[PDB]
Amino acid sequence: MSVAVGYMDPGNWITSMQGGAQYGYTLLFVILISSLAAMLLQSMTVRLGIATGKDLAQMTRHFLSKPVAIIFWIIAELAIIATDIAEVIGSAIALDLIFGIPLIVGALITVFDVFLLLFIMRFGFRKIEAIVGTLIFTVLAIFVFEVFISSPQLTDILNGFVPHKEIVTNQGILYIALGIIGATIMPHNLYLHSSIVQSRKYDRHDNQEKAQAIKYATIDSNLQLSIAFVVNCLLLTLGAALFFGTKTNDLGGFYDLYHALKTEPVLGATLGGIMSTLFAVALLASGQNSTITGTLAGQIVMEGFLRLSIPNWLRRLITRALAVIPVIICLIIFKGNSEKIEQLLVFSQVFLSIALPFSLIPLQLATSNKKLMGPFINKTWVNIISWTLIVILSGLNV
Amino acid sequence: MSVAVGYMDPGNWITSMQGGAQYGYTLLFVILISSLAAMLLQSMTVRLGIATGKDLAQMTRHFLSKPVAIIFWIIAELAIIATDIAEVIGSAIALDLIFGIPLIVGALITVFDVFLLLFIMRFGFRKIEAIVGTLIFTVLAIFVFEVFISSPQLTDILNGFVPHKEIVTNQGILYIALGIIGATIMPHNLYLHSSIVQSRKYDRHDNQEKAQAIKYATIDSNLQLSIAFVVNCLLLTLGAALFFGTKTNDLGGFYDLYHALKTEPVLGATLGGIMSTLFAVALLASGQNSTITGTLAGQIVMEGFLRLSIPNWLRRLITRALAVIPVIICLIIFKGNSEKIEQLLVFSQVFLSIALPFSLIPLQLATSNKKLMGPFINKTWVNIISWTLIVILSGLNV
Amino acid sequence: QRQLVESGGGLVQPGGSLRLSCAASRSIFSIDTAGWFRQAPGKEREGVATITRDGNANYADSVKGRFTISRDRARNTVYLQMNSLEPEDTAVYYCNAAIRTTVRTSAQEYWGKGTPVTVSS
Repeated sequence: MSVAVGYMDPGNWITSMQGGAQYGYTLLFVILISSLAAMLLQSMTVRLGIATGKDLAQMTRHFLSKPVAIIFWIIAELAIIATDIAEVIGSAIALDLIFGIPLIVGALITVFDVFLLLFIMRFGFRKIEAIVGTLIFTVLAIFVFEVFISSPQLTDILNGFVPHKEIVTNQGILYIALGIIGATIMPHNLYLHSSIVQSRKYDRHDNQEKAQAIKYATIDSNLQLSIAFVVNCLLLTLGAALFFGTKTNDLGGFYDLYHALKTEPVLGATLGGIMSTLFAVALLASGQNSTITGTLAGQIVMEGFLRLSIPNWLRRLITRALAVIPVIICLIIFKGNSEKIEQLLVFSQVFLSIALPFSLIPLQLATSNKKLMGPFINKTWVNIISWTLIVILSGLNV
Repeated sequence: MSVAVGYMDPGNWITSMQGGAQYGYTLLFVILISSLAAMLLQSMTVRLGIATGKDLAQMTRHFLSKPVAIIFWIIAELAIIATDIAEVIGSAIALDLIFGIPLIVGALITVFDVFLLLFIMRFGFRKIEAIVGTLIFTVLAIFVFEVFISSPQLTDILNGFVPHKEIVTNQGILYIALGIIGATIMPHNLYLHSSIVQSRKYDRHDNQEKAQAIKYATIDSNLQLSIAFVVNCLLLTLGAALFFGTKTNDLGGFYDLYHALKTEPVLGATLGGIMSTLFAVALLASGQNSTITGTLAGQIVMEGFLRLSIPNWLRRLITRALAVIPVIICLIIFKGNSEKIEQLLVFSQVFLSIALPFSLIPLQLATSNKKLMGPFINKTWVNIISWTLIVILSGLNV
Repeated sequence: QRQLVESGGGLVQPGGSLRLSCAASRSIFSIDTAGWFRQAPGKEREGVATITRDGNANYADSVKGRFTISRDRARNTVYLQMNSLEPEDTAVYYCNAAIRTTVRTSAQEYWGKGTPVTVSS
């Protein structure tokens, strides 16, 4: 009925905000570019999604052999695990803020709690989606209010000139850069769209002029990604206007935002706590939906590469568990350190953006053969190659 | 192949720019609202367009009798004539700037020149559309460059608070207000969309679930109108940053822009003339395409209300001629006065926005009956009623 | 006072007609208020016409009926068409102006150099 959808994923949340607590308005440009890129990529897969009656996974299978198949399957599994780790940490932090339970108990609750999603499914969709949409929209209103006196030409002229010296030299910059990119693309979204397009009442083969569906779907996808771009830009400039030009250059993870909202002077006293807990709720809900979307993606991947299948609850459970193991390892090793956990989170995102090319290459290749093809694949070519140079340099400086 | 479309229509061009030469950033808000309104309205007609297998004109015929049919036919004809007058003046000014011929000769050339459009049709589409798109995009780049040091909070806080005292008191304000609205809606666009939707391979009646087409088409229409909104906002703030806070508060029609671009200091000397002539070319091309789109609209109107038909060349010719008569009358009476002609232009637009309600009412009524209906028609109701009050007040102060 | 250039004067039999044209030297934004003055060889600089910002075309009291001032907002040039000339209109016809260079610089005067006009058999 009414509009309801969740666009903020803790990955992009932390990455964008961090990018505004440390370095300022510099990263802004990168965001745009990444967003634009994803648009194009969506387009591509959707074309592949609608013709050739296959899924990107099946595609990969039809250009490989058994072993390298195992390899790319490992890679896709690792991408999914990365996203799930991001999510579970998001949920754990949300719980620790709202209630007070320590992190380990929250992590365990999250991992073996998927029964909530069968319960609430038996409960009713429209209401829950409406209410979460309301709360997210309101949280975003709050952030907008919170942004204050600012100098536009700064943001602008830093968006534009793209100080390459800057964007490449600070190897702290490449880090959050790759973070933003790999959190704006999210390969699991690629596989999932490739599959989901396969069902829109197009006359599967008996309409050579089904491309009307292509145009409609691409329009939808572009609208979606555009609004995601606007949200990311907002979060970044928020981190900027709330932590920049200061002493000790506090990192700017989640906790710091949660406090800065509370102790915020001009917001009175109680309103601090009000917005605080609202933010907490938002974090939790975003985590959960980001989980639920990717289960189908994992299923599709395994069905494609190994040509095997499992019921969903087993899939979700085992993935979540193998995801939560690194969380607990890091917690016990580092005895609990918000700084250390948020650093793990960002490293997860950047690892996602490292894995991307192994799933980007075959997409381009396959769209170079069949009946429908892009005229200027050259954009994707330059994209992947510049990409490879960046990732290998960031690897090297280690 | 490549992207090509023209979005700037001299009506909206002059109205927006004028709104930024005289009063400043105040009008900005109105623009947005009008744009939003049109979105909704598009939606409505498209629904009516796809079901009930009729055209809005046929609709009107099915709620009326012969005489009142004559009446509303007169009204629609007058709307079309208004748009055509706007166009022909645009073309005449373009010619006088680029070449040097006086206005009357340019007007006559424009009126009895539609043979160019058969010639170039026999010549080839893709190239001409590509080149006009290139030139328009480049002209817009030029304008963007031209905008300089500015205070954002001004534009913002004037967009937001909407000084009602202001927006209603200066009856110079209501004037350009109605101008902007009636130039952002353009009823001929309503009829034309109602018709054109009728052919998108939807299973005309044998798909109750054809509304997929509805969603796709509405997505397209919204994208289109959004980009139109951005362009209008740009032109307005341009008029502001190039003529505001000065002496004699020069009106800010076309000529004044054409000169201000040339004598612009920081642009060197020759670049002035370069951008000048580029602008001239842009004006001309925009005029021509705005003409060619509306011929089908006129045809549809006459086919609907009178249930009669004519070949197209006769239609276009006779309409253009009855449109050019007022131009020549005004020219000879006022012996030639750029100020007077641009004033006629704006009056044409506002007359369009006066005529709108007589074609808005039946749309709402008809969508209140058949199978598909909007839940909150209340927005359109409040729209039309507040609208009526505005138009009648502007009439009264005369 | 230079950088304006009138042009168009020339011998003309009684009752002929001709169109003088004040002008500008290079890329002038606008001409606020013009005016055409006459300085026949034994008299004082009289004054013959006056346009205004928008339009007023105010004339002298001995010329209404023959002199039709105008403007050309396209290429900034005031005009002056004299029709059915007479042997008492022989003089040099100066031009005045109110040039404004760019869209924000204040106004500034300007005088011309004028052109001769002779009427005779």
